[PDB]
Amino acid sequence: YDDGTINRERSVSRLAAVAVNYAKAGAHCVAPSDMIDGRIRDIKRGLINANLAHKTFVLSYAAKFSGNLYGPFRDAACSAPSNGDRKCYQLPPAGRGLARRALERDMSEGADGIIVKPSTFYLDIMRDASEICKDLPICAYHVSGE
Amino acid sequence: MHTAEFLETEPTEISSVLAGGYNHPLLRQWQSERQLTKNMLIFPLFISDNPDDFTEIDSLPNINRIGVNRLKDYLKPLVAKGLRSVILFGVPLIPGTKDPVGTAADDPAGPVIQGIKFIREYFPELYIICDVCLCEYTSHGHCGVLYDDGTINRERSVSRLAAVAVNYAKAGAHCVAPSDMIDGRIRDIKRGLINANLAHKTFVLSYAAKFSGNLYGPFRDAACSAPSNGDRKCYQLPPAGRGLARRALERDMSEGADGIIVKPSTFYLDIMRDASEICKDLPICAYHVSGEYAMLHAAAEKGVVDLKTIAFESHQGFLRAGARLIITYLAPEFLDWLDE
Amino acid sequence: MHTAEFLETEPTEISSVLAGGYNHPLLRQWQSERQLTKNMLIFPLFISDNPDDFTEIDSLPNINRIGVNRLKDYLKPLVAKGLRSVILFGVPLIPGTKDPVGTAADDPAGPVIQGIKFIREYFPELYIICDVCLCEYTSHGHCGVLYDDGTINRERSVSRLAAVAVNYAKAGAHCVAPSDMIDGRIRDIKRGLINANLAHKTFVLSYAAKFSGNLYGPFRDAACSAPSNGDRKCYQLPPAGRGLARRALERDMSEGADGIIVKPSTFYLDIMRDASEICKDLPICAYHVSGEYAMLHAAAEKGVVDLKTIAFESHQGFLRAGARLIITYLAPEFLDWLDE
Amino acid sequence: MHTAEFLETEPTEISSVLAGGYNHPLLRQWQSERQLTKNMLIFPLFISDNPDDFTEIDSLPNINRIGVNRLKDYLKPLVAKGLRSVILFGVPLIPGTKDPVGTAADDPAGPVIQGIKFIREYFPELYIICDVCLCEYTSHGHCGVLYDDGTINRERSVSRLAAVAVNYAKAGAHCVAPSDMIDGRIRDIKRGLINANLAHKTFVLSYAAKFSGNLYGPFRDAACSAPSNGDRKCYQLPPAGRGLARRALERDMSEGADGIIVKPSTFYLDIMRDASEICKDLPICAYHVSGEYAMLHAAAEKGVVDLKTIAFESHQGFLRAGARLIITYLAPEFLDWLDE
Ligand SMILES: *[C@H](CCC(=O)O)CC[C@H](*)CCC(=O)O
Ligand SMILES: *[C@H](CCC(=O)O)CC[C@H](*)CCC(=O)O
Ligand SMILES: *[C@H](CCC(=O)O)CC[C@H](*)CCC(=O)O
Ligand SMILES: *[C@H](CCC(=O)O)CC[C@H](*)CCC(=O)O
Ligand SMILES: [Zn+2]
Ligand SMILES: [Zn+2]
Ligand SMILES: [Zn+2]
Repeated sequence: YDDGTINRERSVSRLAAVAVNYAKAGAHCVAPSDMIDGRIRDIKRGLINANLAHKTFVLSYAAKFSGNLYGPFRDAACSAPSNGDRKCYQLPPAGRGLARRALERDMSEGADGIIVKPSTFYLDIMRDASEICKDLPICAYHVSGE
Repeated sequence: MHTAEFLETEPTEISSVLAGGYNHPLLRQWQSERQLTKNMLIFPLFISDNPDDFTEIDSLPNINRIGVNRLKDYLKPLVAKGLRSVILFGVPLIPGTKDPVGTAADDPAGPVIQGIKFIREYFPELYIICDVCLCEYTSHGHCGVLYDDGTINRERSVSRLAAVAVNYAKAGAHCVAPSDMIDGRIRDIKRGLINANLAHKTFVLSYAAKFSGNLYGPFRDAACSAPSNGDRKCYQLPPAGRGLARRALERDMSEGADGIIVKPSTFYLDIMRDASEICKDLPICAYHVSGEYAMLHAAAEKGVVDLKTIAFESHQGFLRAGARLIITYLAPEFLDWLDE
Repeated sequence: MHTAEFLETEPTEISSVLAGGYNHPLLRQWQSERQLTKNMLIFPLFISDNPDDFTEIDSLPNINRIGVNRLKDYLKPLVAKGLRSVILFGVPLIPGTKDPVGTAADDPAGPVIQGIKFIREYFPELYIICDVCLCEYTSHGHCGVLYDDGTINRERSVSRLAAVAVNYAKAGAHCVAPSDMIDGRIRDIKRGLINANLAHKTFVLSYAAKFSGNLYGPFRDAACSAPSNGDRKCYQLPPAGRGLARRALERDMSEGADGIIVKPSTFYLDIMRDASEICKDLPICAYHVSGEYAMLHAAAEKGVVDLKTIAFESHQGFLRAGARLIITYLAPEFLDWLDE
Repeated sequence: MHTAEFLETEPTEISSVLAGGYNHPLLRQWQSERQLTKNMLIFPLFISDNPDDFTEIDSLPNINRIGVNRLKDYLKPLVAKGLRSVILFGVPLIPGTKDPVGTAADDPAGPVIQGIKFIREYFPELYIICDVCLCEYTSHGHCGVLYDDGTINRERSVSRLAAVAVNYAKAGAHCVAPSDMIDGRIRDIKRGLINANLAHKTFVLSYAAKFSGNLYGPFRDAACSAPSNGDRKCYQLPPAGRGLARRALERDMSEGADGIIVKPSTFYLDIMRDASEICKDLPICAYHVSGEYAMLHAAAEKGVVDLKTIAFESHQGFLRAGARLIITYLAPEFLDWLDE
């Protein structure tokens, strides 16, 4: 938005296109790492409309936490925010209840698998995920900081 | 021209929308199942049998071997800043003291019982926890009494351990924390306290889920307790052993534990979560071990993380995972930090 | 003309769409709750009291009666290929050896204890499991000691069984697996190991859910253990007995089992699933029995199935159902197969 | 002398004692969660478009391709013996009939709809189930309509499938059983029946948990439906896919299934158990597939098992695992067997 806050609808519209476009290019799996509300639904609908949903694994970063452990990644992918931080979309580290809800949401919206990130420092969320998302593959992201 | 494609999407579902819950720093606080307070912190002390000792270990700030004449200067400002509890470890450095059955463990002239009397005298409001084990006191460095083949003698070990724990309580410890991981030791320590008319006064804080691993290096240097031959893999739990941890938690609660410790902490947060279910009616305590503590210092010096920042992240993680208490070498820092 | 009718349908619901999860062979691997590794495999050995024995049974490749001087040539390439564990069954063929109380079961000159010493000597890294029962050693062929009326004497049986199991452990077995299904035998074997100062060294792997049925034919031929009069229906569980299986699982865990075996396997996969809940904190082991093994060979020769293919399908099914270990006569094949 | 050692043991614990529950053959019946009755049995029929056909397949007794003028002689004694239900599969052998969209699937002159009318006329008490899929009717042998790249076209497939299922119901089938495993097909078939004013008359029995594997050989020979290019691994579930099975079960129930089929049976008994929880309010049906059926025959000819005996063991296992219905090629045998 002009105020520097995230535009949900515009964002998920853009994100869904990028994900379809990668699949169209030949990616087997898309892993949305944006943490923007409802993006998995729009990406799944996008793949369905593209006749690609039966070919494309959606691996959501459903439980993705804000924190101090992404330093080196940011250096390698040169993606640091210019103004401010990710605290209003990445989950707050103490936010267990929000993680649990984000896990239920992303599975409900079409995720075939889920990523918990960071890993070691969020092992309890992995355990929470292993219950909520028991019928789905869970993937741990050992982040650059870890 | 490659241009920015935007897909046509449907109206927002209310079920998708989480953002209203954490858009402001006060809400990110509100989202915690429990807040970090000063009285949750337990600080380990290593007492030397040299009363004038103040030896720094591995260049870490909050791991020193301290003798009793040095304890009052050291604790005064800590207690000043709201420190509520300590966990004592003994380091008898005098030669000929260690033997195969850990005789010095409950030596009334030993640093643990000397420290207990010092602290009950000079800091009567401090809550005293003593570690209960034999590894700091056996010549072989193992947590129990051994068979001739070097394996652990269960019955002989728990018999010895139960005496040490009663003897600390008799000396004035408020809490005993058996760290030996020897099968059934909590039952024998509880029965021991009951027979001593001390069970109604003594909190038993079991190290119920205590894992073998690579994270105890610095501790071993400070308490000089490394095993002499082999390792702890047949009594400390194997890191992949979730099922064994769950059973050890049910066991220790059944045998009388008033509280449980999960150790190490960060690397075993999922066991904390498992403990928060099995042991839901008991206090859970996280032990931020010396390896975890020095790992954060190492990372912060190399510029990978910010020490205060990752310290808060790690310690909030304990609370997120179910712990309501924390043993940590960073207690002096948090007694300042939680002020601001 | 009859033409192809197509109904008008609504847009796809996201909830309907599962296909994104298994459209590629790596994903069909990802979908497994656990993968098949070499160290999960346990291979049965039938040791003969004739030290030069190498007798093939029922024309099956991986059921031979083998004497001790023949064991090293036989195990060497198996261990070569990563075999980690064996389960010993004794077959005393010398006349006058069998009697009504199974005296030869723990004969130090018997093939089980001879095999244990051979293997601890020549293959010190192999994990040794011994079957614990009397059927291979009684003249009447029953798993326990009998009353004069031919029915099982519980107390006399478990007393005998507990000694055999301690005696195998004393000889060097790492694990005992009581297959007798006689009420309360695990309690008595555990107490026996405890009294022998061996319980901290010996894994008790109970055949807790062991069913009577039609699938043990070939085994009986190889271990020569068929009952002489009647059958096992009053101690082995009745195939329809789900409630009794569930109770036998709770019982054996309560009495000290460190692990449990469900047997047979394929035909009792639902009991494996039941076990994975009741015994969630313990290793579950599937026994692919001789009847199940020869059934697959029979089917594959008649062209109904592909042996390697249905072998992988059946053994993945064990893991799907909750097992993390497998006793199987197809272990030599999987030690090659899991390479490719 | 080696003598028979007996350990000293404690008095029997009541908790150990299970034997009082199954010491008599009537009690071993009592222990079943449900008994095997005739009306639980569903027998598959393969109808040929040659009305005088009676072709035996793979030398198995209860897999024949039968034409309609031969059906009354064949069903009469079966129905005589209490057969309550049949599941129809069509085998159009006339050339030029198969095409890429399965047009002949609902051909009113086709063997399924001819068989439905024959049976409603001549056996008005028989409960008729028809398999709903396109594999027996497509030139390419796949269960759905394909994209030019040979992959399944979901929307086109479920549109076609829903019509076939309505058309069978319109013809007089009491039940449709979609075996296609194509995402969301049950929703579209249910909506189709609703729009046809037939949903209150038609049981939808989904093959919800239907696995890819090695056990469909003989069926493929009898219904001549083998895929021409490749296999069914991207729509049939992968054998290790427990999580996908559980989700497919929840999905199909949510989309309108009145009952569910788990297939194959013996090799997927744990999924039956999973289904008995998820789908506890619905009938569960086990499909003893042609591969499983011929495997038992193969084993019984080689002398590994007794056919009647392992047949009862396997079919009781279905019921033990949660099934209250069974599709089985052994129905003619059980209609005699359950008499004695
Ligand atoms: C998530 C966003 C990361 C971030 O920089 O906020 C996608 C990549 C995560 C890996 C991070 C790492 O390896 O540190
Ligand atoms: C448990 C035994 C530790 C060991 O060295 O095995 C009691 C003390 C644990 C704290 C260890 C640490 O701070 O690293
Ligand atoms: C259990 C008793 C078997 C029996 O013959 O009753 C111990 C061995 C089981 C393996 C049986 C097999 O492989 O068929
Ligand atoms: C499901 C599809 C079977 C297949 O050939 O893929 C419908 C019929 C199942 C019965 C198969 C059998 O009896 O082997
Ligand atoms: Zn210790
Ligand atoms: Zn036996
Ligand atoms: Zn089909």
